[PDB]
Amino acid sequence: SMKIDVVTIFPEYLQPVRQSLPGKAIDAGLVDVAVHDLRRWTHDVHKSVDDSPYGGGPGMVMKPTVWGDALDEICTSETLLVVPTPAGYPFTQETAWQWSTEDHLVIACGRYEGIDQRVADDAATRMRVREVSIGDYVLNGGEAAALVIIEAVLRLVPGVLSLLEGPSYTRPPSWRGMDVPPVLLSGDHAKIAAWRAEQSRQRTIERRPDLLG
Amino acid sequence: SMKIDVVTIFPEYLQPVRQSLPGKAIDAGLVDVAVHDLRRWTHDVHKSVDDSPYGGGPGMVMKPTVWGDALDEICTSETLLVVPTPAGYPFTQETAWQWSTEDHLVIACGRYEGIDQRVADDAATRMRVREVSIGDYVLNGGEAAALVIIEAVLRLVPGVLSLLEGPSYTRPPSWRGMDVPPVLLSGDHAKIAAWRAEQSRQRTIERRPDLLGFDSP
Ligand code: NA
Ligand code: NA
Repeated sequence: SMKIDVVTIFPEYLQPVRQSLPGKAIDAGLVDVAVHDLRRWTHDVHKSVDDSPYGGGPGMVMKPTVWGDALDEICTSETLLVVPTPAGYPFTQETAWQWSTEDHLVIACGRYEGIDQRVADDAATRMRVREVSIGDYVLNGGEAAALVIIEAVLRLVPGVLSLLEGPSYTRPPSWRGMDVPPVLLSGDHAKIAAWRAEQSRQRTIERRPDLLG
Repeated sequence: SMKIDVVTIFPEYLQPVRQSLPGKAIDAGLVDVAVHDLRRWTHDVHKSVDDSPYGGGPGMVMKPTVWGDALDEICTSETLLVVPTPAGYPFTQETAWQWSTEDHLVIACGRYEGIDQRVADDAATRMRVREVSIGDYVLNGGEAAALVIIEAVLRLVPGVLSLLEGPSYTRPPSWRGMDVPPVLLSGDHAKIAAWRAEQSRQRTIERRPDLLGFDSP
């Protein structure tokens, strides 16, 4: 059983991933994904979630008082608090494997200017906190990153949801002047394995030379 | 303005594009985002988009005929065709800046084991084609990658408008016995700039030592 709680000011962003979960998995108690509007924990008639940064500069910083109350309600001692941010440790396939065996993920989606740092510092005194970046680019908010993390983690949970892969082919054998490589039709399975290893080597050199050293 | 066409067998997965800054860019007429069901280009009862691979292997490959016909209708010679795949070139901030100036992006999202290589190779005879990875992890399909690419690009388009950002703070100045760093309360612009620069470099070397030319953990 995995429980995922997402806290966002855009709860509608998450609805399609919730609906996509198979009934079988949910009915088997394998997974539960809940989405919470952060404004439920606001203090004021204006439902304020952010405020001007100390030390000045542009942008707004999300309020520690609101986030503090939300995580007090949603988190437990067992929780892994995930905070998507461009300033985070890299989220990789290794992370997704590690997190696929967690009982309770809480994903705190903020604006890219960020959540007051005391929220993560306070939470780390009573649970595990992971600030993570999904890649080498800035997003306006954590919601699109939350969708990537949920998908990367849940596809590794049974029943729920090195070199580059080389090119793939299916019927027909000739299409707009382009033939499927005839080795693939040869029935020499050792030779096909060697051909695919060479295609993966060439592709990795071209696209991701960092992966070879 | 900019046109974005997304082609998917799960058009419902793209609805989040109507939220947050992409939603605001759409409402303000700076971008038009159209989402198309690939199954619109099938001609059979079962509306089949996949078949077993040549050469063997697990799973299914998306058929070239259906993609060919979709991209013939949606794409022109001016189109940048974006194919999200874990086997792609890295998508980075520099890519987002470059694509922010494009008139027409088409995002072809494939699930299963991927799309026939001949779809990208054929499109590349007529238009610019970019196979891109948004990061070193595997997804079930290109739809979540498409939302990441759209968000990363649209926040840069004129009309909306290295090192890690260090920590940020707002009121109150003391919370649960935790104080905002005194320099940020001091009103000294040069000490604040100095402390923010140091915090950025210290976070970068802890979290992303690769950005400063050091070995990853
Ligand atoms: Na085509
Ligand atoms: Na094509």
